[PDB]
Amino acid sequence: SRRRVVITGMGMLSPLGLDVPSSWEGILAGRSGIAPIEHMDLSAYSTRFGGSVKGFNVEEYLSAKEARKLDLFIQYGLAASFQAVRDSGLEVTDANRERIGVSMGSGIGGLTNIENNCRSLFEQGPRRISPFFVPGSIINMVSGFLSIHLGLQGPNYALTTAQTTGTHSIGMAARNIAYGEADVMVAGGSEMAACGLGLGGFGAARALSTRNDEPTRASRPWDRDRDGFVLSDGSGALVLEELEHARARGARIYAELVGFGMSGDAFHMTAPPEDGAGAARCMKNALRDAGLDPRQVDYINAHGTSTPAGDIAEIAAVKSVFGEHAHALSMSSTKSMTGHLLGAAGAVEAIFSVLALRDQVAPPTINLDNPDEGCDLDLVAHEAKPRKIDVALSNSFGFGGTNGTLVFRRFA
Amino acid sequence: SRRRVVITGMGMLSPLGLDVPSSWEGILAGRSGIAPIEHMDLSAYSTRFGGSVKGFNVEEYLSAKEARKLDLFIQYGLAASFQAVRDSGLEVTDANRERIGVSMGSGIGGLTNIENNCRSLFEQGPRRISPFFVPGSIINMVSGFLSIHLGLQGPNYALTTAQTTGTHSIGMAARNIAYGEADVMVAGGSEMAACGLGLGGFGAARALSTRNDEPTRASRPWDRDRDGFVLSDGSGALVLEELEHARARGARIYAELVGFGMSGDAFHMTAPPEDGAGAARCMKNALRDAGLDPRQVDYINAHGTSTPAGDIAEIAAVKSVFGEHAHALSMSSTKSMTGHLLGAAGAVEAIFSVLALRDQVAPPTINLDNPDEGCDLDLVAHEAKPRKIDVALSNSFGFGGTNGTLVFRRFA
Ligand SMILES: CCOC(=O)[C@@H](F)[C@H](O)c1cc(C)on1
Repeated sequence: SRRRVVITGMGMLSPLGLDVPSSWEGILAGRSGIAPIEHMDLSAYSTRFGGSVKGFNVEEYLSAKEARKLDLFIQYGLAASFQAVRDSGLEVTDANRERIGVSMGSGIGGLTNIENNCRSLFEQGPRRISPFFVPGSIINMVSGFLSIHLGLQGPNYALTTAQTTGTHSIGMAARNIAYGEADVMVAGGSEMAACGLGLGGFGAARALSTRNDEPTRASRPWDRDRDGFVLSDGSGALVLEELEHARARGARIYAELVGFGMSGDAFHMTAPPEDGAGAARCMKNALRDAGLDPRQVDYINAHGTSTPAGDIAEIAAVKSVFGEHAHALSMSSTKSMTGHLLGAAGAVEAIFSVLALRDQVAPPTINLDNPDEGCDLDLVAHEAKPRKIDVALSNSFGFGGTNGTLVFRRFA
Repeated sequence: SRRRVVITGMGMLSPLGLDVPSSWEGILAGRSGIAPIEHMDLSAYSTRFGGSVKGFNVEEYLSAKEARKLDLFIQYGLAASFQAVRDSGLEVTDANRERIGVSMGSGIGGLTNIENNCRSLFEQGPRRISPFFVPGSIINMVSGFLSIHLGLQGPNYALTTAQTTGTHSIGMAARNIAYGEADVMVAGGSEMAACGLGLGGFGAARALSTRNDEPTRASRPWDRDRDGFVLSDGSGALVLEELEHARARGARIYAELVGFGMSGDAFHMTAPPEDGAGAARCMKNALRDAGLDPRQVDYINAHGTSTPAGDIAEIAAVKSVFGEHAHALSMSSTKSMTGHLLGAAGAVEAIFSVLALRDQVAPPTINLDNPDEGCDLDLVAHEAKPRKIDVALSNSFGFGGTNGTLVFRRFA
């Protein structure tokens, strides 16, 4: 048997806002967070826009001295984690600190720092590399700094599964609680890949939208005029907690995490199979883990990246899994508004799936002006749809054919 | 209910050899794999040596066409993975491919490829970044490419917990099998951080030995004249398999994986506490997980990095956990010969711990000429020690205060 896992705290930085409620207000209003990237000469690049975090003040979280040691993606992950722990109301004590851990991940980690230290090495040589370069750029330092700051002695680790990172981080933290290795975990992901190397790396693969003239219309999942993903920055963190632990302290419970699925496509390094076979196995595994029939699903937060092959693969997977229920559920891509936060995508989308359950509303897929061939599901085009949602799924698909699915249920 | 996990296949690249048996022959002979680095001009660097893989032929494993796209850390992790799968004798079929997964991690991933693309960006422009830059550098692509080449459709992920990565990867993969999420996992880690950014970055932190004039004597764990770690490259992979699955197919079983522990120090971003409290908590978790009397432990493969603070913290932790039995067990650091493979250290050292069980021999700590104050255990100084080993423990400790311990025992 297995313990039950609930969500008692959430925290976020996104292109829509510097916390959860601001971001969520943007989501339900159909607002875009996408804009031309500032303070960077992107003349030579084929994409000049993305989803930046606007107005982030690290000194709300860290001293200027500790902030100078840490890449932006670590700053973002710590901001989301501190927000989530504050939101949970949890009091860390000597009686519980060995039972509270962290799994905050990243797909790409400290590209900005790597770029800046490369500049020093190439121009001046290795004596200009920062002493804090390695520990301030490695992906496990959100988990590391968080544990140090709050005195958390439970399982401490970090996943890096590309665009699936935030989903796998949350799912595996839920397993740690369900199987009694922890009572509380802070889990999610963070990303800041808007450097030359990030825009340039994805651009070299021709993976990005190049709709420079209308950045807010670039991210258009399932639209016939889509031309690749939009790169975005930010973080999401959830406090996962064992149910009896949450009830005993009078925690506010947002939702229950009832299932987690993983699978591998074993197909291609960057493209999914056209029929979404791996995404179908992953969703079936998550529903089996939850003891739910596909017909019980009400809302899917799609991966929905705005790539030709990815968006159509997801439609095929959902039709395969859900059969005569495939049109009854609502499925939307919040990446239509946020762009693609890579390893933080699954974290901010798990939060949006939990809020869909709290507020009984499916967020819109904006920009879905002309659904592509076979994209005939309820994709919540243009505007939020109030509806009944008892069960919400969140999907992530990543490079290497790595798949994750989370299943959330209303808690009463 | 929780299933038993055994080791059926192993594979390795190390500074001592291009496979497991050649590496283990070096270990038992007390041979150093450390030498001046040949691949680059390090005259401006404070450290000019390390543990390189010598004479690696990627065309024993991969087409030159595909090898050209992949960072060395991916090539190394695929080589070790292919070895381990072949060594296991497992045949991947439609009947079992959904039950076989992979968790190969890395501390730093494709830093050489990142540095080379950064050089292209800065000297030429973004149009010269490789289209393969992202999928050929990101940490999850050992798991991804292995899954694509062998058709593994089970859990597909990667950990990044700095110098703890390989141990965490093996333990979490064993929990996947224990809890029924998979029947087989390939797990371990790979690292190739020996580029200017890596040698420069660890150099800037003054973390590295600077014994340039005597490289084979630089790594000297618990020796009074130690002056930091030696950076080394390579990979370890193990095939983990559920016990009844292994028995059913008549697999050769090397040993049983009976315990796994994790803990966070919550102390310091890079420094271990002097008393080794987090390391002690981690070992105690692992011993309780394995259902053991601590007096059953016969052999410990230490982390043993050859840092002043790390080596003495590990003596303090072993004394705290084992009491008077601390004087009966044997403990050695194989990093005395291999150097520190960072995220691959825990993977190669898990393999050495399994072979200590197979061959009933404690590998030596070479270079231990003058044990430091309080370093008065059996540290197997200079020469391999044949002895009874029923239970072997492998420890790792990393940046962020992240700790892992694996417990292996003989299987009859
Ligand atoms: C392009 C993909 O880059 C990454 O994933 C980087 F973050 C790099 O792997 C890294 C550098 C350091 C130090 O730690 N990790």
